[PDB]
Amino acid sequence: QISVRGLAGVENVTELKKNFNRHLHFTLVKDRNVATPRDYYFALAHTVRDHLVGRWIRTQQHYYEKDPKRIYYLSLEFYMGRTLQNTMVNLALENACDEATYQLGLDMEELEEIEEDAGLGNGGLGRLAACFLDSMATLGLAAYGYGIRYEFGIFNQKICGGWQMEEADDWLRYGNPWEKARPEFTLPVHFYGRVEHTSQGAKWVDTQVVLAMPYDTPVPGYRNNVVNTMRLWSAKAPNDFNLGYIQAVLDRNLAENISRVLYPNDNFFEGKELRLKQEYFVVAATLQDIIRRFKSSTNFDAFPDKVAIQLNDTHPSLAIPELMRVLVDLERLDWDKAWEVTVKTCAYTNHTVLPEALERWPVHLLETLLPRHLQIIYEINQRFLNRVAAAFPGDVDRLRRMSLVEEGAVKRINMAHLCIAGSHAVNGVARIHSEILKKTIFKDFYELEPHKFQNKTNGITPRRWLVLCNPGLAEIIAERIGEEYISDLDQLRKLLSYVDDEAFIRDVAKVKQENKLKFAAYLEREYKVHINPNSLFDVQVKRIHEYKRQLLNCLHVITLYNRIKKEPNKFVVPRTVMIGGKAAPGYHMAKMIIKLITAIGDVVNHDPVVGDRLRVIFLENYRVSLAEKVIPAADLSEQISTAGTEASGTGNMKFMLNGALTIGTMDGANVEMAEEAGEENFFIFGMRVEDVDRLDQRGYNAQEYYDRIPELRQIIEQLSSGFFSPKQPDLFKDIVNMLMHHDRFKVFADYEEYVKCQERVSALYKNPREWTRMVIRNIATSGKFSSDRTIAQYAREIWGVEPSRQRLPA
Amino acid sequence: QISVRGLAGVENVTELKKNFNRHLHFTLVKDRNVATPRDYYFALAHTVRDHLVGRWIRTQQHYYEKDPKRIYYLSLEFYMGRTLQNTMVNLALENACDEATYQLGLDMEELEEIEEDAGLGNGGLGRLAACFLDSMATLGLAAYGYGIRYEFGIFNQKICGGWQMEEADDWLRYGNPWEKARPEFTLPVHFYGRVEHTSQGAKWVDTQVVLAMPYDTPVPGYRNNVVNTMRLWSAKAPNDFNLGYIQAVLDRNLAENISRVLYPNDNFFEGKELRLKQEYFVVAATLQDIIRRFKSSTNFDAFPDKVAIQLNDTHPSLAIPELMRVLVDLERLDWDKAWEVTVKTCAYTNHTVLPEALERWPVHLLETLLPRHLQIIYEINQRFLNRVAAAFPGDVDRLRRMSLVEEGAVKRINMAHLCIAGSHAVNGVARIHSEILKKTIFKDFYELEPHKFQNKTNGITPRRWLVLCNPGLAEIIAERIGEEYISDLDQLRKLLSYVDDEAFIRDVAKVKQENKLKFAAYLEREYKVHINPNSLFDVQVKRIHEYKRQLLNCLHVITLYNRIKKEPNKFVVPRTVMIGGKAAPGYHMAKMIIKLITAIGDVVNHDPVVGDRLRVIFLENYRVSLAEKVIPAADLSEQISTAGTEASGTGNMKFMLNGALTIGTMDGANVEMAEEAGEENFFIFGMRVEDVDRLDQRGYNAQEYYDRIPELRQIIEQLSSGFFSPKQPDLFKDIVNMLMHHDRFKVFADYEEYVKCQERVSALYKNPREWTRMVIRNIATSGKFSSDRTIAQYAREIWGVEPSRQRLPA
Ligand SMILES: O=C(O)c1ccc2cc(-c3n[nH]c([C@@H]4O[C@H](CO)[C@@H](O)[C@H](O)[C@H]4O)n3)ccc2c1
Ligand SMILES: O=C(O)c1ccc2cc(-c3n[nH]c([C@@H]4O[C@H](CO)[C@@H](O)[C@H](O)[C@H]4O)n3)ccc2c1
Ligand SMILES: *Cc1c(COP(=O)(O)O)cnc(C)c1O
Ligand SMILES: *Cc1c(COP(=O)(O)O)cnc(C)c1O
Repeated sequence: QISVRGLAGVENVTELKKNFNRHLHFTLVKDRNVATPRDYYFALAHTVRDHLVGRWIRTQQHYYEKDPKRIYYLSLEFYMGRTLQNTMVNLALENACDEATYQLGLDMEELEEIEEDAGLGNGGLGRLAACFLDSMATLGLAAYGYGIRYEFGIFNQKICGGWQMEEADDWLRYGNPWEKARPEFTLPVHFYGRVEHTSQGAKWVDTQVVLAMPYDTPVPGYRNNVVNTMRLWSAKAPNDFNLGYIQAVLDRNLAENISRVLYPNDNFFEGKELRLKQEYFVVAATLQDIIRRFKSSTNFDAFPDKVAIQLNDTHPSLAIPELMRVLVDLERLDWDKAWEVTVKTCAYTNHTVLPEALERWPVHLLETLLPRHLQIIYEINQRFLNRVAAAFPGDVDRLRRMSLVEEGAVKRINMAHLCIAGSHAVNGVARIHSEILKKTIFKDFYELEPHKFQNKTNGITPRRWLVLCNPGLAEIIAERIGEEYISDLDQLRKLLSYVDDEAFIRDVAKVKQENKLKFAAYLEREYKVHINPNSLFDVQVKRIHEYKRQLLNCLHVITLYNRIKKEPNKFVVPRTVMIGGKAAPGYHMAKMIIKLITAIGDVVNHDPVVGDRLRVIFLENYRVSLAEKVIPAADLSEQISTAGTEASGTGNMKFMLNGALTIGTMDGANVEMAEEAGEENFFIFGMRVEDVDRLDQRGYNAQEYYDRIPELRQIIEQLSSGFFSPKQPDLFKDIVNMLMHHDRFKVFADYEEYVKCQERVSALYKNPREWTRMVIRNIATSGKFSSDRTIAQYAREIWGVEPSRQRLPA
Repeated sequence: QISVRGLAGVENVTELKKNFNRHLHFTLVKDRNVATPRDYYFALAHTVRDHLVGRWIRTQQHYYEKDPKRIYYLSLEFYMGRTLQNTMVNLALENACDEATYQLGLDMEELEEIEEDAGLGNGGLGRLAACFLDSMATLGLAAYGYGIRYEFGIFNQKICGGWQMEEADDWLRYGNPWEKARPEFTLPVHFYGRVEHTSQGAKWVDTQVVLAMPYDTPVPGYRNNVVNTMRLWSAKAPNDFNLGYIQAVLDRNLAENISRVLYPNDNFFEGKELRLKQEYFVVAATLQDIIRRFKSSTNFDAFPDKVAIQLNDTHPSLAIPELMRVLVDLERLDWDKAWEVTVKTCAYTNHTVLPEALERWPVHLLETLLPRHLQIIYEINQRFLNRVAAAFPGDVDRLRRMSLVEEGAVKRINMAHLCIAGSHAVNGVARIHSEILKKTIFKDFYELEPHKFQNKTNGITPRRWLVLCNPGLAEIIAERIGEEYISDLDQLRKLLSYVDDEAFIRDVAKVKQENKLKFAAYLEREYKVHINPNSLFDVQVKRIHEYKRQLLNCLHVITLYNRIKKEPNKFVVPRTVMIGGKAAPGYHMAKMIIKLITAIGDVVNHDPVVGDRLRVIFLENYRVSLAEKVIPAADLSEQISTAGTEASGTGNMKFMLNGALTIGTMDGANVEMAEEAGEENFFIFGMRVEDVDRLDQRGYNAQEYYDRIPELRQIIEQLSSGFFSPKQPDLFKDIVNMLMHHDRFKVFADYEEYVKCQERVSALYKNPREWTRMVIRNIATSGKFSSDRTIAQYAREIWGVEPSRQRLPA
């Protein structure tokens, strides 16, 4: 049908049909009389999987023969979403599979909707890992993602009476056709025990053993026949575990709970023992696998020439002392040599500066669970502080600030300090964030070792986030500038030559309108809600957190409602305001924010005077597959975190690539997006980082804003008095009290500029031609935000390897 | 190579090779450079599985179209063993697969040894269910086996310092290629709650729900292209289960524990709540599936014309009140009509008379777990006793003896009484056992309803238990009388015409000698033990239980040792005495018996005066795959239970078919085996049932035997004084005390006759020609003990269906 989806040749279509029928019969054990739609989905998935396996085997053989430096990306989260369509895109099979299934009397889009998201992450951090795997394969790097195969991923969100309810995400219930269990590479992981000191050195003895069983998932690159591996570990009890008899077998569940469930926190450190076990489990299994692969080509001097380990925040920070443990205790390297190898092998990426997100583990927990690792950490600390003291003699407060060990009621280990000490490179994830690291939280470390500190601005894969989710846009671009941009996104700059082309302007606007109609129809069918598709689609989708300021958006929505009620017969640009995202189950204020959004919706959506001029919709169960539907349909992207809090953001980039304009603060990657597009093509408002600092020095007093802004005062009175909760008048008192007295994120301070800026958005939307010209200027300058650019920078500047766009043979 | 293994045609061999390579590449994702032997096993299993699926689909379609009466065999145990070789035998693929694998450079026998036993039973009861499934498919019955998919089957037995240690049987660790998950037929099962009485009738409300997910395994018939289904249920928590958040997800394990592990008891009722949950789980899921299939062809009058439910002991006895519950509470049938349907649908097979094996559930457990079922049981009881009182007016003691409710400190439900009341047929499993049922434990029931009571003597499948495990014997038989006997075992009678044929005598003896050499070599390789293969192989393999009298065998072994020590330079027929079997983990005396056997071995096997004249070997981890190796190698089969205790036995039959002579009591099916072969061709000894009864009336006094038999007294003194446990002199005091004062199974009473009978065995073994002639007379008359004969009798006399040997089209 459309060119970017590839060729549907007669021989390919015939072969796919015959393999589809083969899998239906032999793999699924069904015929066409009893087959369900889910059976047809599986028959297609197995058919497509067959095209991966030859390439997967050949890729891994190629790495064995050439022995390149291997890159190991360690993460507690990989937010993969669905695999079927992405695999077809990367193998150039989409049109052929569409035709094959069409000839069999089936609709491939319907079959795609049956697949479960692999929801093994919380949001941006986990999704970044997934984009990165795609880019590493597309750039021909010998890369492996290592994580945990959680039985239950991020919870499914239901809304009941306007409140979030959680249910378990039993994503493996029907099977996962993409993974391959590799029980033969099962490895032991040790916990508890104690340390014995012999004449041979230290020995970690009397431990409890849990087995780590790997499951491998293929990661195809874009049309280059490279298929890399994501290896995820699952916890298994040994067969003699606890071995009355029946209880001993039932108690195997205690060991196997390590891989049972993803902790559903975003930017919040809980400090639970089970989480620490997960972190060690992934590190310990991964490092043994790394060392095994290294030996199967004594001389650990070459280890950093053959191995790079990238730590995705501090969650796998135990890799540093575990590598030391293996090299010193088991391989018998001297301490100094082991440390040289460790530092040259490891690099650390920081993804947040929020104090509540930083991992600080109590010493008593580490002492019980990982006694040898605690000894190694103390020795690392003593040697590190010896260097600090030599560089800054007499600066005793610096020694306490830089220590890996924090004093207090409970002593804790600061895992970020450990990562900096044991890594040859430390990076932030957007220019402003990397600068904040050097100026504030890691200032002392930057002064000791300035050469370590780098920036690597985040990116997104244009395969999933343009070609897959928005084929109509991909196609109209390809008609003008060809297909090369899909693996070289900088080529989108060529679209600046079409900003005054009437045909291109029309086509850009038509694709958006089609995506809006398709999304409006999705909302009616799956959720029985009716929206005006000629309205401006104003979208804020991301996890619910005070720093992301969904509350500021709520204040604007109420403002627009109150303005309509005051002058009902005045024209206003119609909007559909859509907010979605999950709250962590223990985060009370986040749950109250969800309830506020649905309560505003209950009033606004049923007021006959408003009509279809304003609708407020809470999008339930926001996840990767829903992002693929709503992002292409958006007109306005809300990126409104308090300056200095969103380390980068990546949703911002997805919206830019898909033809939405951005309203946002000068935070994270928003700064660089505005720089690339031109500030005149971005709706920038609010305090800069420097203005937030100036308010903090004087002291933030929310009452001042309340006193001076009548429109704001009206909203707070409506919230307090029960206007949005008539049956429960005090329902929102916690929200009002927080805004008025304890607001760390200064919602009222940006209210006036935000509302004024929103008025400018409305003004531009009334001139469709000029709106669309501005959109073109955004799409055309989005090239920098390809994760292919990001990964090429990590490769050259951190890992010491050269990317390649060359194809392996088919 | 050998004819009974089928044809190896060039086209078949070529096709198997190409599919093997296809599965290695696409299914397993390996090439020949990295493939392990386990990978080759899986590639072969998938290749053979492909030949089943066309037949499986066609068989189930055929039943849908013809709508025959369906037979549902309900069991808590299916002791299947390995599937690969059995599948090849039943599809006539064995020689073709041997050739195909040979051409690929692989040894198929080595690959067969990689497969795990499906150990989902304890012993005879579970294995009988497996033989029965094979016979039902071979006889073309529309039959389904329904059970539980235990995650952990019967434990793996290790012997450490002569003691049994248990380890978990993690049989699913590498995957099971034979099963197919059917998550689409998942059904809810209810527990706890309470009963509400409305004007519409009773309602069971406020229940906890567990989901039952079915896994289907194909059951191929012998060369008839019929493939039936074994459906096993696995427990799953619903997604809203317990829905802080993390603990709620972890606590899903409480529901899922229902299918976690097989209770490892043989003939011993423990009475644990988890076991009751297992029993209801299997019944409730199965009955819904049955009713669904019945409706998918209001009128339950035809239900018993389309459905038969066979209850394998009382373990699924809750099927009776569950069927009543569904018909009365949900379908709104009147009680009397529902009862008529239930009785005509259900039939009960009893497999034991031991008092400690009979299920008697406390009322307080049923009241909490299954409150509606308890109400229905009480109503069944009241109506049943009303009939008893009308038939035997004034007989108040009969009313108390026959009640389903037993009075006492704790009130209990007698599940056997429930099964008799609610079934149209009740059978025992050997003639003597069925007679015991009518004369003793069910005498009252027999007097009320004599027409209900039947016999169905047990059998074994000649596919697994001759063709598969002893191809050399199958072949030499086929050379004389053709292949038809494999599905018509009565044809073995034709071998009586060869009892004086010198060539046949030679061949029978040669096959035994080959099997003995092969087994002697297996023992050296896997267990580092050396045996004389010219010795008489004296074998007792079965679960360890006081009633089976492994202790009587021990007394004979010590007797032979003491006789050698007394006259070292006298000739004695050399023996290798092999004893194997598992003890239930909580059964202390059974564990002590294992320790005694290994302790006797420690003395006997290292005495230089004995030499290779006597060896005592404990065969570790006895299970179906070990039975297939040792049974063909045996000369003497030990079947020495106290008369009246072994309901049938089936190991006895396996040994008879494979060319061993039997030493045994007139117990269970031993009576019928002796009748078929002629008493002159059997080594019968000991008390008959009537003699045991006479001793019980006078009172058993073990001291009398001790006082009168010097050889017995010497053994007891050796045990007591520490001769077999020099480091721990009192180790065996519990055994001595039991034998002398509390022996329910009268070991000393059969000692003299047993030893004398063993002397006659030795005498015959010295004349190989006459030994072999007697063997031929046993093999030739073993036809009655085919499970095909057993199943044909159930079909005609209980289920009301006609067996068929006709082939479905290929
Ligand atoms: O469960 C926990 O203990 C825990 C603790 C901290 C956590 C921090 C994060 C986390 N830190 N930074 C992040 C996000 O990472 C993205 C990719 O670079 C950034 O675009 C985004 O601005 C940032 O908020 N997520 C996620 C889960 C966590 C879970
Ligand atoms: O775990 C329990 O509660 C429990 C209770 C009773 C049990 C009884 C048996 C059981 N009863 N009879 C049997 C065996 O069934 C075979 C097939 O008909 C007979 O050949 C054999 O003589 C008999 O002992 N096993 C098995 C497991 C049990 C488990
Ligand atoms: C991209 C993405 C995120 C991150 O969005 P931000 O606006 O950068 O927080 C979160 N969740 C999902 C499902 C995503 O696809
Ligand atoms: C046949 C068999 C049994 C039953 O043997 P009996 O001697 O009848 O108790 C027990 N276990 C296994 C593994 C079997 O094959």
